Amino acid sequence: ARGPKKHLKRVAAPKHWMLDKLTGVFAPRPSTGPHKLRECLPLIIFLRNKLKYALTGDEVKKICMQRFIKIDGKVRADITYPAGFMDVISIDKTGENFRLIYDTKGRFAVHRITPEEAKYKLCKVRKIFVGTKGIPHLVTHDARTIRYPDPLIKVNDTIQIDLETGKITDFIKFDTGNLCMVTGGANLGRIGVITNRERHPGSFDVVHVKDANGNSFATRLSNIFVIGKGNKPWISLPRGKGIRLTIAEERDKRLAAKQSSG
Amino acid sequence: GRMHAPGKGLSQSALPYRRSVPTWLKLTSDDVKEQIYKLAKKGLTPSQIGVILRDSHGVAQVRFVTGNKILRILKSKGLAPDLPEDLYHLIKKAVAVRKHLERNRKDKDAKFRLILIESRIHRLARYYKTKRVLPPNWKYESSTASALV
Amino acid sequence: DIQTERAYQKQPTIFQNKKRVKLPRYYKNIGLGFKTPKEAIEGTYIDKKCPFTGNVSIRGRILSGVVTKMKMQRTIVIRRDYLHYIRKYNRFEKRHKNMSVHLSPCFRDVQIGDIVTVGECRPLSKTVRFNVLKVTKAAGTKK
Amino acid sequence: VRMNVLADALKSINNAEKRGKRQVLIRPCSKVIVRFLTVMMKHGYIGEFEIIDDHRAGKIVVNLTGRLNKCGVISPRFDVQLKDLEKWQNNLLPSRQFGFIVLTTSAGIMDHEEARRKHTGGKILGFFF
Amino acid sequence: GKCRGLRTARKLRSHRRDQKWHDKQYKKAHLGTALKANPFGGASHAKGIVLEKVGVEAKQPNSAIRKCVRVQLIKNGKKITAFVPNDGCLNFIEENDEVLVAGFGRKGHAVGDIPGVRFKVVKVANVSLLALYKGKKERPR
RNA sequence: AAGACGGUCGAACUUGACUAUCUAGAGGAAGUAAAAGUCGUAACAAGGUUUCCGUAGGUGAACCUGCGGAAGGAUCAUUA
RNA sequence: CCGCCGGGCAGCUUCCGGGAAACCAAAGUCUUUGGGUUCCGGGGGGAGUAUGGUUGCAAAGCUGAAACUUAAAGGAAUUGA
RNA sequence: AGCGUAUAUUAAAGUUGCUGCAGUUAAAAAGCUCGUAGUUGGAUCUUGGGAGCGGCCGUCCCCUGCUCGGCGCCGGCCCGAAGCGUUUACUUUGAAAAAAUUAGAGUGUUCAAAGCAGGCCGCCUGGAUACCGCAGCUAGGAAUAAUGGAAUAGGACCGCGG
RNA sequence: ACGGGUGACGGGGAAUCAGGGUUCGAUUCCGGAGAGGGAGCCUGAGAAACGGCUACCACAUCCAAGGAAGGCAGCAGGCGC
Repeated sequence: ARGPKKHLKRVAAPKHWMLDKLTGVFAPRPSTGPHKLRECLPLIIFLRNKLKYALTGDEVKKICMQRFIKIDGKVRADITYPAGFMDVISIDKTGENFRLIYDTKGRFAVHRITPEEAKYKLCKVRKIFVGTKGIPHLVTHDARTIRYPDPLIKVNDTIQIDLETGKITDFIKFDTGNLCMVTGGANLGRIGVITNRERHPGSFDVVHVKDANGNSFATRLSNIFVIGKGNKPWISLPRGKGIRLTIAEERDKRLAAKQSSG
Repeated sequence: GRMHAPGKGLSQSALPYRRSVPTWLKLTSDDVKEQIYKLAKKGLTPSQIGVILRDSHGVAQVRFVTGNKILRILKSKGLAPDLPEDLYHLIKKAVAVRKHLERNRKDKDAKFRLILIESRIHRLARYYKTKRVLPPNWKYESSTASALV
Repeated sequence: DIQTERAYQKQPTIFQNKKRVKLPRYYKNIGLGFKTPKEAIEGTYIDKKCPFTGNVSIRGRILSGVVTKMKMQRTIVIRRDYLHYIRKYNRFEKRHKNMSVHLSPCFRDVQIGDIVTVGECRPLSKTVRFNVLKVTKAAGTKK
Repeated sequence: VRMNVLADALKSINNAEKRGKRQVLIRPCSKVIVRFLTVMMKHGYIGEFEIIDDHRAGKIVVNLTGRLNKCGVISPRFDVQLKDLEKWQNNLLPSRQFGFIVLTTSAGIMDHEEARRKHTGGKILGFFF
Repeated sequence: GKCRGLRTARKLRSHRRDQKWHDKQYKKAHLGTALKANPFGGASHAKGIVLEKVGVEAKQPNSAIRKCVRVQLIKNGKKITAFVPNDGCLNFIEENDEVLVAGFGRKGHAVGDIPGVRFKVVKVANVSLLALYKGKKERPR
């Protein structure tokens, strides 16, 4: 390497894209954007592989160059634009709106939302900051810089922003007894209520989360997103509601629905 | 088996079960302590004090008559000699062998037995260094080992 | 006593020419529950590389060896012992790795054999990357 | 010199059993020996035993039955993980039906059956079958 | 195993590491000299030019002559006695013919009653000896 | 702009020095394999002087002899 | 003179047990294999040779290969001559 | 629709032996003791108690203290949170761990090697899961094995001069 | 340790396997290094780049003899081995 790399081989592509082997050598290396390369869903992948609207990368090119698809209330004419967590994908001509939040397993589900819910999103604040005139500053998980915020919002809270104005409406404080979706590690997509936070000065602080059915699991603080106050999520969830039942239970449910079909 | 010999000798003391002092003994803790003080100040090792007591006065063991060991009595009173009374005896022997060997030059046996005694001095000296009975600077050197009596 | 080197030795943060009509001292608690020791606050020595009265931040690892050598200038060699586990023979082997570590004149008397706790800092010299943060006097050592 | 005390205790039981004695004398007794022999007894390979108590290391007189084949030590005391009990008791024990590996866990000194039961590793001391 | 301490790993390992040299096959592989001395230089076969034919007298109780041929390797220039196997196969091999030469079977050890012959001829000027023997190919004129 | 002084990084060239490998080798000297050559007979039966060991001298050749060992000896033993 | 205890040089005896056996209360307690530790062996030759190092005045000592050759060399015991 | 040969290498090889080899005579124990690293080191310090439930038996819970709220009760008792608590190995748990391969669940690529597809008269569905030594991180346990505390009392605690 | 050797780029992995293990891993994925051998630099956010430039060493093409131009361990293909 003598500079930045531009090709991403299909075997090196993040596993949650569920890309087949015998299609090609390469996968779409996501163009730089708000979310990380590893943890996004490129617009070509979501449009062609998941929705099956297009068949080839040229067909996706033909769609995205007619200004149809709108990511977070702005038109994105880049077929490998990184669409990541909490992002709101509205297609106007079809009349359909998707919020990219995780399946109960470590992948992105294709969760349809209503016109009135596809008008805002939840942003995890990353670092608070003072500018060049004692003007306070936020930085969120999706690279948004919000200045003149509410003077109580701190480094691990969640803010609800509007996708026209880009201004803070209401916020959920990071407390014990607040709903959190886990957005990294083994427990990727698990929804549960924060039970404890265990402080380790110099190391990564681990946070205990309780599922609805009394399933207790820990995650590092970085891989947690407060998505609701109490047991009330301020968004709509996929079918499953983030439980991640065992493989024996998933089998039982599968062949239950199978034998019921007959 | 012995440290520096092929022998496997089984000959030592056999203490009885009952640690209780017998009825006939009228010597109390302070009376034997006065006796031990007198014997040590006369010029006598913890070993020789112990045998004098059990032979003549009839003191089975001082650890039962008193609550202390003879050296802990003497080092509490401040009558304990500095370098211990087994390290002392090993140096004393080693000087006695070397003084013989300086004259009788062709004594190859005395040369071999001197090496064995000195290996035993070093090996016990370093035990006392770790247990802080000696300074870390303490040296056994045959040049000025006779300065130690 | 101090200012032996040709350049003037001062804590460069504190200003010592305030017109009037004792010298002040800059220090810091270096986090992770380490007591900024008494000699740091009440000494008159100068050190760039003291974690208390200098410009080094402690971050990363916190390791501990035994003091081996104290024959170089404001630096010591600690000896770190561990058991490496060979897999074929279900047994260990005794290894060691001795590192040059920066000792502040803050810790006034450390004896070779003392137990040290060291915090990772930026590279201080060619081989020095750690700083002595607390000393625990070796078994007994009262007299 | 006497570096392993459990090793000599179990060898002296083994020779006494082979020779066809009704009871045996173990010289330097210890918690680990008494805790080994209680595990043996609890399954019923030895009868009762009486630890003779001088003001030193004690002595044990063990009532032997004729239903013990072998009782052996494993020195050194290896760190048997729970996932390694199988591959230890595969090559140490005669069958999957009888025989026991006593190993010193955090709970106490107990056989592979109870170590599996309580979900615990530890260190192998010996075996009896 | 003799020493059984729980940290005697470098002892047991270093002991075994030293004592593997006393194995005849291990040393013959891991020292250079066997490969450095091997005419083939650690290869399956080798091509070489026939420079004369030779009648090697067989060993004891066996009483015969062996239809060997003296061959010079192309890549080394080392000289080799190669045994021409089957009955009257020496009549297809004339001099200045390049031959393909294999080992006999026993990995640089003299096979049968043929004294000091490691190698055997398999091809004669790009034609198999099996082919020229069984009458499948004729010699390239 | 060409050009020049100096510094610097520095390929490479010049004469020596050492050393890793290849290779010719008068000639010397061994070990080995070789169907019946010569000179003996050192060893295995007390092998015709019991054999072997360490060291030293000697000799066509196996070997011989001195000093001190060993039984793997040809004596588990020899009598008041 | 008669016995007992502990260390030592040995002896006799037996289905302790082992071992290929001769035999060994140790050369036993070993597929029912794990008390502690040092040295050291890997078919027979080539060869304790060559070479390098080191020690010695010399003789020589300690460390110590390879190419190449070879299907056996050898151990205990049996029956013959 | 393949089989023979040559060579490197694995199992056979318990002929490299950690599991697991041998050392009187088959190959092998330094001539003999001394000795620093290395390796290994005797016994000994918490046993014993409260109460539950099934048929004397079996398992379930109960064993160190010193500032901010309500289950509340009346400055208190309780429960909680931010701190504290000789070190170390050991063991179990959690986190963090690229895919591909390997193991492995689903699925008639006509079977199979593979592949990640597919299935039902627009709809319904997958794309799981385990494994990843050692070192580092985290939380329980305290048998086993190291290590520390008072012995010139410069000992712990409690109070008074300061 | 220092030095020397590697038919040594490292790892994910591969072959063989009772349980241990032994051998392989140039080879499509990740990381590194190189563009005939060394060295020096321009431009640019990023190069000590070679399908960039400047020297010397080795080789080598075209010459109106003054000069001009080189770099397959890219895809094909040729000689040598």
